[PDB]
Amino acid sequence: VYIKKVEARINEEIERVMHCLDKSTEEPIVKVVERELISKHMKTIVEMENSGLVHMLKNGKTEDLGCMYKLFSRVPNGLKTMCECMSSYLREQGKALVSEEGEGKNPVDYIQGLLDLKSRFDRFLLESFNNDRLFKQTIAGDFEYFLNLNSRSPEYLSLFIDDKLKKGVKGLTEQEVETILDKAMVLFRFMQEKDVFERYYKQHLARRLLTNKSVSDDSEKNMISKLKTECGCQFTSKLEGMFRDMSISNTTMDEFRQHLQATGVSLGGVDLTVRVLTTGYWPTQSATPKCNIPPAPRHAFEIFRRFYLAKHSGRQLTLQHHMGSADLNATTRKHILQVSTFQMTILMLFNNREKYTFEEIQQETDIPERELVRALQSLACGKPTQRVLTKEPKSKEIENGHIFTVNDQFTSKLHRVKIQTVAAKQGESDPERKETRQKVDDDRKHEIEAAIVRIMKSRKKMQHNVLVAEVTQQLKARFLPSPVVIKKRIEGLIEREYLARTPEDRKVYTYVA
Amino acid sequence: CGCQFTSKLEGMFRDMSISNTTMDEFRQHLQATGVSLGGVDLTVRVLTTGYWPTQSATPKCNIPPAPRHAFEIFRRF
Amino acid sequence: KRFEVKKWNAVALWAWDIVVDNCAICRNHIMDLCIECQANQASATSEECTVAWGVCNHAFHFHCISRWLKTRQVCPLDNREWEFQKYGH
Ligand SMILES: [Zn+2]
Ligand SMILES: [Zn+2]
Ligand SMILES: [Zn+2]
Repeated sequence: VYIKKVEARINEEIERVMHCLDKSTEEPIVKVVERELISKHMKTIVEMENSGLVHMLKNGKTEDLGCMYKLFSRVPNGLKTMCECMSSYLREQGKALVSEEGEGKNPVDYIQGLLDLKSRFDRFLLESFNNDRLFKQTIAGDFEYFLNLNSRSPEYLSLFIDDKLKKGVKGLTEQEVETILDKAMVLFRFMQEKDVFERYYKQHLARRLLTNKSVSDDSEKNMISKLKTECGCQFTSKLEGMFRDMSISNTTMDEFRQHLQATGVSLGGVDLTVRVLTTGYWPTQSATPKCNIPPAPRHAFEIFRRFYLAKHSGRQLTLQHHMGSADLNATTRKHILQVSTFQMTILMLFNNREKYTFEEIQQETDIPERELVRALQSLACGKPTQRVLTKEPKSKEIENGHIFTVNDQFTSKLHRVKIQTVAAKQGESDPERKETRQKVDDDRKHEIEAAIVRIMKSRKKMQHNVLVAEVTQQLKARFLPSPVVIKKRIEGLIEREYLARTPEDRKVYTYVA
Repeated sequence: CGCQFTSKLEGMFRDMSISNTTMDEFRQHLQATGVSLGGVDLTVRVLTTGYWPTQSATPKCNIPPAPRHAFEIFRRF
Repeated sequence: KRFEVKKWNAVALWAWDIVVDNCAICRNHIMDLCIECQANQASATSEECTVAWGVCNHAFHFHCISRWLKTRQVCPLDNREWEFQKYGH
């Protein structure tokens, strides 16, 4: 209530001075009144206690913020401390929100809460601060400061955008989707470490394009357009390139169907939804888990590979199992199951002969280690009341001598029932996090070398630390400079030609190829 | 008449065209699938609800076994 | 039978002319150093020499393809312009 009282006092003082005194009579009077009231109440009334500035902002009092902004704008150095206190509150809220101590947090919920806080602050700014530049600059700096603190925030942002892009169940119409995408990209604007963000976005693209299609079919253009007005023309190009790879893949599916129909409709490859991708675009470098392919799929894959190897001369079709899906027609009704190319071999072995165990599915199949355990656990352990592979030794841990059986489980009300044990709650275990961190570290280590060999060929030479500032400025918007890493890496090229950058002869550098 | 209902007439003619394309493609895919012998000489047709007045498309009745298998194969495809 | 597979949705990977047995630039191998590295340890500090992958799915040593960027860079195994799409085998 003090602000309203002081505003009324100022209004009555100015009315009296303009009506009861001379014509101008206001400059020294208003200046001294401001210097006495605001310059003395500014330090203590906004920070001490009992609904100052922080509390009146936490509860969401729009009128209080508006009147404080309209009052403190007259006196210099008022907006400075106002924004300082606002930034302190923002830092406190972020630290309370970006807290890492404690496992079991939902990344999508975390990103949603961060976006809600950003939207709340933007609404407060628009309603009270009248879009002041200083407040926007302070909040942008605060976001850059507390968001870059965590290096796992880009991953959570990517998970949130994947959750929003997989299906528009929430917000069926397009206006709210557009607003939420704009808010998400605004939040990403005040974020560093774009390399991990791009890597995880590409991984999410691979996950969503190599699974059931028809997710949005239109929002991909919006996503790439936003990524060209935010990231630019760098890896968004490779994203659209792997989309074109999907296009080429579907052209191949239809042409191979036509060719099979002409050479006797393939019975083994009745519905061969085979796909063709390139190694460079999609992160399929681990595409060699040699394991027995079921008789009919084996022949189908051989026919498809023969058709493809000829079609485009030199198409070495490597075999892999860690991608794709299938529809297993089971059979009182005929309900069709679903296997994501992980349970096909075990189920085929069961069809050949039932009453198998771990030794049987580990001896005569040439199976890997980790994926075997994952698939076995998905098929047996942690299953709701729709089990398709039961066992007698009911236990959590996996034994060796356990017999496998099958249950009817008529709870499925349709003919197309799928077991979606994969893509569970986001755990982000230590091994996968470590391997992706190593991958992104190598990516940065090669990117810095590519930049230094692309830029310094047409620039001047450095003596001690001249060109490193330029190479860090060029990568300021990408990630941290990492001075020790770049310093250790720039001295590794001296072993051979093409700008060896001799340390002893640093006076001049070889401007040759 | 002009261009009021003639366009929809040629549209249902195109629906017939789409239907015959579906007949030949399903015949080709029949040899590929052919779960049983129910899918023999099949002359199935595909039309749209808007063009043809087939709004009364819900007689829920049993089907003979060979037609049952043929319909199941067509639905799966 | 009790379970019969109806649909299969596999994904096929392919490469143009990587020649695992030999770098098309250096003719040593896809791995195991290059012509300008020779000794594996020497002074390498974890052997920065890696395998470079382009948009044309052709694979050479990163050192092998870095020496060709100075002059014409047309991925001499085809007409496509060489890019850098993947590092490490
Ligand atoms: Zn080589
Ligand atoms: Zn080398
Ligand atoms: Zn090439």
